[PDB]
Amino acid sequence: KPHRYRPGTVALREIRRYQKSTELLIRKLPFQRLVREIAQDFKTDLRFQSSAVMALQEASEAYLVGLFEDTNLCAIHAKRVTIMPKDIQLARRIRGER
Amino acid sequence: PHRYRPGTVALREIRRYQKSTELLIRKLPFQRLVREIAQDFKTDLRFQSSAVMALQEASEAYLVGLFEDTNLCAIHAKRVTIMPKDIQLARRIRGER
Amino acid sequence: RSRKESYSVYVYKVLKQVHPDTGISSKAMGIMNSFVNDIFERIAGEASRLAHYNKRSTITSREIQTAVRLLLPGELAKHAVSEGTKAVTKYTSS
Amino acid sequence: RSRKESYSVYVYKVLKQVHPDTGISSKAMGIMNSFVNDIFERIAGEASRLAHYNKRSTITSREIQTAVRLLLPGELAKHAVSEGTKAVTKYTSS
Amino acid sequence: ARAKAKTRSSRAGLQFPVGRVHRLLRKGNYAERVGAGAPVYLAAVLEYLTAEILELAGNAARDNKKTRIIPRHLQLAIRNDEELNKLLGKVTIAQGGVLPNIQAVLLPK
Amino acid sequence: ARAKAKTRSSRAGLQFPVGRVHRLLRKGNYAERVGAGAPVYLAAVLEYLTAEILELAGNAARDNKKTRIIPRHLQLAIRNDEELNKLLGKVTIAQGGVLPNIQAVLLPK
Amino acid sequence: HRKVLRDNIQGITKPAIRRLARRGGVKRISGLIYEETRGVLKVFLENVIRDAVTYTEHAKRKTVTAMDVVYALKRQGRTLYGFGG
Amino acid sequence: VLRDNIQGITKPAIRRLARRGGVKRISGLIYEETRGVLKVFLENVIRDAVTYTEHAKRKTVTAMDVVYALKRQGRTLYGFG
DNA sequence: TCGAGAATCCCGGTGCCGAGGCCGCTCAATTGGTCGTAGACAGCTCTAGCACCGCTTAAACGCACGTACGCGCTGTCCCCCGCGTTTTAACCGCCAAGGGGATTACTCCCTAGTCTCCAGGCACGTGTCAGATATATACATCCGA
DNA sequence: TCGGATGTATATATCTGACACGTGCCTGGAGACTAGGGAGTAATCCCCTTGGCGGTTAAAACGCGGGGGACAGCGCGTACGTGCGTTTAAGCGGTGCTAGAGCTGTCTACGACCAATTGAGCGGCCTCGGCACCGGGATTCTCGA
Repeated sequence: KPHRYRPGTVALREIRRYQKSTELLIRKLPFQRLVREIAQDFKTDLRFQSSAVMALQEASEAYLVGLFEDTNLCAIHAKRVTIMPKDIQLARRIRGER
Repeated sequence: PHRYRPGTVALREIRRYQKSTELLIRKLPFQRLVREIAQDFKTDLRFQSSAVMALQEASEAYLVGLFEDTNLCAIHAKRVTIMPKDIQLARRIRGER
Repeated sequence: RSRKESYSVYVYKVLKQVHPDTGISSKAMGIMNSFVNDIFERIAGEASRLAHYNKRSTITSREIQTAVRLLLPGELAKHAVSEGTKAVTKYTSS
Repeated sequence: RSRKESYSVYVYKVLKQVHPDTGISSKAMGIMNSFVNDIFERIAGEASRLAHYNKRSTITSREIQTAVRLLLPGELAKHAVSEGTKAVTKYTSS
Repeated sequence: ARAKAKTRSSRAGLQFPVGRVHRLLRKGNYAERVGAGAPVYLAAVLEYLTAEILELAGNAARDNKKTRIIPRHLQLAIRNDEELNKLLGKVTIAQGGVLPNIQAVLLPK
Repeated sequence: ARAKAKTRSSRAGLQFPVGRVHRLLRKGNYAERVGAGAPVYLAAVLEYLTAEILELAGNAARDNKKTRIIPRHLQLAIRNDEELNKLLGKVTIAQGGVLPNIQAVLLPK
Repeated sequence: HRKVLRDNIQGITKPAIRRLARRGGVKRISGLIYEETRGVLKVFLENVIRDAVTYTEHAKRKTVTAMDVVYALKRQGRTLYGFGG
Repeated sequence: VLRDNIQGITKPAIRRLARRGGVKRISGLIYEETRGVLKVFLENVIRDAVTYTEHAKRKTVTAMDVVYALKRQGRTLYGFG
């Protein structure tokens, strides 16, 4: 009979691996295209330094990871282990972003 | 006897206090508390009259805003009563702890 | 005896232009004084930092216009920019 | 070709005093450069505002000491104040 | 013979004082020198924002049958706008109160 | 005859430069004039705070068997203190990571 | 009459805390809220008053002015209108 | 020109970000909601950075422009100048 | 409570590129005088902060009752996790072109600094009307039969 | 669905103190003039940004099976809301005193400014050892019988 881990065992192993490393978790090329698309609406024919795109990516990942920390606390407060869209909305409301 | 049902007088009081603008803490007890706290940083201090008024206006505005966020947390857990755990969660997300 | 200065005279003139028949209490006049002083320091501080980034030593109307675009949101910034441009053109023509 | 300046030389001297056998990478040296510049502007800005409230036109060591008490928390402020006082006394004695 | 004096505000068509704003910029330690158009531009923007608030506050005062403007009227004007509420989002107004607002789940069936 | 030159840092017993700090204060538009003791006091405080961070970071580097200090070591030093974490509570450190932390309800029985 | 003060946090009574919560729009309050609220207020007041006394001492005065309180609140991101400035 | 680039932020990448935050179970409607939040964040920062670039009369966004924009919003970043 | 399987730790050997040190050299800090004003100190005037006393009453406190809300337990079902298979595009290395950032010279116009002069804005004084308060309704809302 | 009880909106009459407006005056803004350096413009050099191509493999996308977590429903008990009778201290008006904030006049020492002079710190090379990577075995943690 084949081997299978139970649900939630591989998930905990991945939490430990990613909380120990420091590299970026979004692919470089798709992120660069998204940044250039957004800037078109403010000005045409712009150029970016290489380090400018890196600075934007470091700030964006740090913002999202912090948001997921607060979202997790709201879900536990309601006796759950699954994060839901209403958990994200409550966190952004109290933080004053909305 | 003409007892009202539970929660009917409470809704009446929300409407009355959300329409007025006066201060809700008594003035003499608040002044004593301010003087007690300050004596730990320095002895034999005097206060201007408007200085104590400014402190009270800021303190009430801070607490009323905190109660607004606490109420949202309790509803998120399918309740209508507020509990100390609701206050703790709100202050943690706001970054005060 | 030293004498102090405020914006009460100028605020009252503006009020008589948009509502010719309404007055204002002294407590409300104090709040408007705080508002004008607060916005003045926000704009002047940002324009000061702009001149330092670009190695200039003068604050001109160009630095003021860029600071207004950074601080005011949305449609407020568009209306404020056109007011400032119109006043400078009229002042220069005379 | 213009040449720039940093705090890299001075940071390296301090490191050799608390850990005589450890080095540092270039990425970590860039982070320490940002830290020193950030703290410098926080202290200088607060001391500038202090002189304005009290109608002075000079920034002295008294304004620096009051600014450190406002910004640093707890036991960090106590240790920093004694470091600054000792350096000024030694500089004046010579 | 010297010509008749004339304020800098009158030649710009403004009500806020251009001379006083120029002096405040010079003695605030913002830069080494101040251009001639900077005070005119700044005074016009301050006057525009004052007109916006006073217009909305006067509407609120007349709404509840009053002649004068009190701090409660200023608070109602600010929190009911969308842009003004965003510009003054970290400000407390003394003797202002709050907006009436009750959550829907608290109402009786 | 002029006496031998002597740095202002050496007279105060410091490692951070007193002359450069004095120039930065003069050309930063902070006040009209700068006293003679202000640069000495400021340089000593900056040097003290640098020594605090580097000492904790070196302990972290040696903890996981390394000779040099990398950005991960600086982040571990800062977030594990109580006062340093409060002074730098709004700062992001590039290539720093996070502290390992799992909520207790998520662990298996 | 420099007689000290003690146990003044109890002057913030239960009815006063109830009025503050009604303006925030809450409907039912549990019995352990009152002790919790007193602790929160004390922490807030300590931080503001410590800064105000620091401003008073640097000016070499013995009286806390309304200007001192306004500067301390602004330094913590809680700007207040209506008391000068 | 470019279009439909928000879908380059895939579902596996969003899962890795939540794992670093310590999340164990994710519902299926999270992914579309996260993309909306990121787009709002990037619009605010990039609009400020282009304003700094124009005032200097340049055609290239520098790393210093991005650092100034982040600091204006209370989001200081170390390690880029 | 035990075996089988899969993941993770530990160790030895190889190789490379970045940290650390060394050499010119030039520009910024230091030394030595001069001078004018910002700030320290003494003296004096009068505002306002503190302490006390008697009294009227609105608010705080304590007690009894009952209802509705919080919480624990059960059952079901469908959504989300773990895993194997195929498909796609990210990444790397290497060319090649030129758009634009960065530096240097030159010149002139805009801003600071003085001095005279006069009108705008501040402190004070005064009278009346907008708003606060008491009373007597008129009507809308809640609750049990 | 309806009547009784309670709370609240509305209209009338009366007072009072704060707002709005004169009046005198003084100091800050405006007019006219001069001198110097900050910034605008042209020219030039070279770096670093953009675009393209081909190969390799790691990651993304898809489908499927089933375990467990979310959610609805039910029952019970206790804690919190409502209301009444008694007790406490806040608010108010009015005296009285002196501590200290605020203003004014002298006078000196300290910080700006300028001109020589030289050594500290920056840019540009070299070079070797700390760390990255691969492969093989040991140890541990999970899962079912």
